[PDB]
Amino acid sequence: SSFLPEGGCYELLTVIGKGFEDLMTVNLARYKPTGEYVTVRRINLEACSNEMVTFLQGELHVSKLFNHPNIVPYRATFIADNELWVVTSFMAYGSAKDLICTHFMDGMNELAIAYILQGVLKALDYIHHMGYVHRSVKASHILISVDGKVYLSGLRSNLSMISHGQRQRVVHDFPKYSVKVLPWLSPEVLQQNLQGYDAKSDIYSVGITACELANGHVPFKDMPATQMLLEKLNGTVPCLLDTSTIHPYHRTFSPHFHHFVEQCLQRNPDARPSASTLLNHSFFKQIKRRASEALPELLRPVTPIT
Amino acid sequence: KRAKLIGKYLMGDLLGEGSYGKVKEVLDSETLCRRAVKILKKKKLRRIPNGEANVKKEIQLLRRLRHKNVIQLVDVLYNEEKQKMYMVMEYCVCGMQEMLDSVPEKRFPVCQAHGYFCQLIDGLEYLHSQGIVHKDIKPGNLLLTTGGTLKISDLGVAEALHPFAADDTCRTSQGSPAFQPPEIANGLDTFSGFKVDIWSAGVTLYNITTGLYPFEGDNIYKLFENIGKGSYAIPGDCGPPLSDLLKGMLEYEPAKRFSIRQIRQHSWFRKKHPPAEAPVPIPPSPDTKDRWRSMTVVPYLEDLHGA
Amino acid sequence: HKSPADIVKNLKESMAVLEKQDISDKKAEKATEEVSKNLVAMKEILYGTNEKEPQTEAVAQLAQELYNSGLLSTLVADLQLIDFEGKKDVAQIFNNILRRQIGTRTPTVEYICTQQNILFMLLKGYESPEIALNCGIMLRECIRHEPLAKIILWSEQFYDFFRYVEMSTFDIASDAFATFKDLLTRHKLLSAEFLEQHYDRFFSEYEKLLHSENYVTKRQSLKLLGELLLDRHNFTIMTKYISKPENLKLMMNLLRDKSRNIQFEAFHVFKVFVANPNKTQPILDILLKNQAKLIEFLSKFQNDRTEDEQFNDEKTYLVKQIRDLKRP
Ligand SMILES: Nc1ncnc2c1ncn2[C@@H]1O[C@H](COP(=O)(O)OP(=O)(O)O)[C@@H](O)[C@H]1O
Repeated sequence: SSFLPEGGCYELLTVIGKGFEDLMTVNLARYKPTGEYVTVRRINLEACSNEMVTFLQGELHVSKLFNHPNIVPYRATFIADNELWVVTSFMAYGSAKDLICTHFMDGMNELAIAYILQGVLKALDYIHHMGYVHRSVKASHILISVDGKVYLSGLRSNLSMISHGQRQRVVHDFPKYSVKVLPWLSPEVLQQNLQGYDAKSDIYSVGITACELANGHVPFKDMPATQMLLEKLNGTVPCLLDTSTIHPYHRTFSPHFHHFVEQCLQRNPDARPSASTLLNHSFFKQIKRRASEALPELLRPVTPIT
Repeated sequence: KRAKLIGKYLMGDLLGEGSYGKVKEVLDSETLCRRAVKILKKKKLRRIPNGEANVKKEIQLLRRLRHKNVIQLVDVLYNEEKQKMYMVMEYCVCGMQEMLDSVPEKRFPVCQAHGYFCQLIDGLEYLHSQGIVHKDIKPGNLLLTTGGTLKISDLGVAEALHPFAADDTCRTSQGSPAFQPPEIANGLDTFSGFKVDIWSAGVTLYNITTGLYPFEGDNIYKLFENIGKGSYAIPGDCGPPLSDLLKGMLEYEPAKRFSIRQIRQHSWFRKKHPPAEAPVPIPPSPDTKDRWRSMTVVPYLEDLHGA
Repeated sequence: HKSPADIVKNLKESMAVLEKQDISDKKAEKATEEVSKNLVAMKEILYGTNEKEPQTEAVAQLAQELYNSGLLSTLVADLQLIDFEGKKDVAQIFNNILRRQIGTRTPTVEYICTQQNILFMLLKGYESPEIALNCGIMLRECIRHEPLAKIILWSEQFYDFFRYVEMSTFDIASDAFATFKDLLTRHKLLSAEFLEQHYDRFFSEYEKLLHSENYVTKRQSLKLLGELLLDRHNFTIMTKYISKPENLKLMMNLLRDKSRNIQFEAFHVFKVFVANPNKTQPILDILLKNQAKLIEFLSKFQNDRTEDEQFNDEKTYLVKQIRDLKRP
């Protein structure tokens, strides 16, 4: 289906989230020509500097270069009065963070985390093959549909490793507009020195996200950013909270999940496995049923938006 | 040893000293971005010829220039009680002179020298299109980022042309004596400003490729007597394509001396140069011997315990 | 293993099967798979692999057979027939061969100066949403070379950009504006020579962008006008543009726009009309008729913008210049 680039075709119904600096509003909407429900993301461009407007245009280039089952498809993009409007299909369970903040406050089940992280690593394996570094892999950027499909969505943050036609070994750009992302960034991104970073930096953010889905709170949550930088630089690695690691302590995760989170979060980037190597890891071999059969049942306490 | 906060910035250790004051590393405590700060004691500025006017001019220019090859000003902060000013700048790893001092022949391979010269000419064409004459082009005023991008830095000596003047005519002799053209050494009343920067970029290309200077003298008078004669030599290991470019730059009469157009059109500029030798690396940190030149802020974070 | 001459002949013939598709899908799927496989086989010759770098003899044979066969014209013409990942491979092949050098020569720029239709077929691709993003990537690499930028600027087809920067699909319209800005700003002497000889036609179209009902078209077009007028290569354009009473009447309307950004960009162009020595009498008649209104307005204009010291010097200089005007 094709969506018209005119502001009259969409009935905005309710607010489902906010983003960018504090400038983006995310709305559930109805597309009048068919009655299909969609997400509309709106940013007022009069609030944006010329650097911010240029940063928003880069997301629209990258979201056209990718076509993968586990990356969010963009349906339309247009200007209405002062506002940049972006349209997507609507993910009925919200983000993986919205589930934690509403129905899984003490952390998710290990099998539900396996289905989610397999879908995230399948999207990263495509993006890393295209010659890009995703930045901001976090539980807010993972979205779940009513039929249990998992989508990665942080595309504003992406950087190309291709320069003058050559794929570079490492890159040195410090991520712009990233204050809300600093806990999930790796030590070699924050160091800003002559080493640079590469695609192994996302394998750290998958380990931080795995801890966030399992524990229900992010590592380094209450810290000022300078204390969290100090703990990253002194080498403090976060891990799963269960009866082997120490009110909610009446559980264990499998040794496979403990080993997965320790293959991520390594200090040396070259010792981290690639996204295609992690999809072979023994943690995922507990998945037996189809994702679209299992995930809606693993989420049984939740009500999907319909 | 102990943390100090200046606005949102945490003070780190010394990166060097400039023409007007100390340069230090700083951390933005909100965004964790790594920066440099130039510290200007107002007590010292009024001891230097026009120093307070040069600092004011340098700030007014840096607020309105935006290019990939020119240094970026981030903030200006004041401390009127202690009589200090701080300019917060983009971080660069070292100057081009610190690399040249780090090898025994004091030169770069032709493949590496060509890669910096193309970035210098991209930055000069921007500055000239904006009407800025940078009177002090030399390896000491060219800075390298961690990504290997070159930045033209010290705008304090520069002159800005009036918007309605039809040509780049300049009056005033300024900047480093060893990089100035015969028009300055002969003490002329008027000269083309853009053709001064082509000479200083010519002495720069001669130096970084050859490891020598075209003109020398024991003091300013002997140096300007030797520049005023206009006569110099090019060594026998210098290739014919480069030797011709170093004669179109370094030309005695400003009308015969190359423009940016004739430099970009030259055979040595448009050729592709093979990596026939290993490039000169950015040298390790001078005190700690750290090869990556990592942040000095960690013992200051361990004093502050966050914030 | 297959040669470049085999791979060029394979891709030529499989494209010639896709060109018609009179036979049923059982042949079209095979032809589509052949086009995909041979585009990867070409890209492996140009970009190599991590254990086996590009070999200069294979690149020389491939680049010559792509001139001999006419296949560069065919892949650009028939780009709609190729699948999603294959269309990105055509852009990655094309840009690498366009950067080829033989000493000081660029032999692919020497090639495209005959069969110039490659440049116009890439420019036409903005009218086709399923290929516009790849055509835009290939076209921006062409205009890095001054002969190819010159063919586009000096053509009747250039004036299509005034439609492409106003399209309702914003990810295409903003890619068309990026290509439009690069043609006007990259080659300084070529752009100045064009803007003199085509002044009366170019500024008669450009005033329609300053009247646009799209906010982002209006905002980006007024930003670029200030950057074209302040550039010292354009001094003869600038002094002619500021000599026209219609151009001042527009800038005094844009100072009253509802957007703070449009007002602030208009001030930086309006400044240049009043700061001018040797004004023509139509400009003096306009400013003398508006003298009190301008002094009262400039005394109130964005006084909350207190962080900028040179903005306050320019406002002070303009209020003085408007007080110092002499009656006829
Ligand atoms: N298509 C969608 N379907 C459902 N929820 C969405 C969708 N897009 C965004 N959201 C919700 O909006 C929030 C903010 O969007 P996000 O893309 O994360 O903004 P930002 O990156 O600017 O911070 C998400 O974390 C999620 O709660």
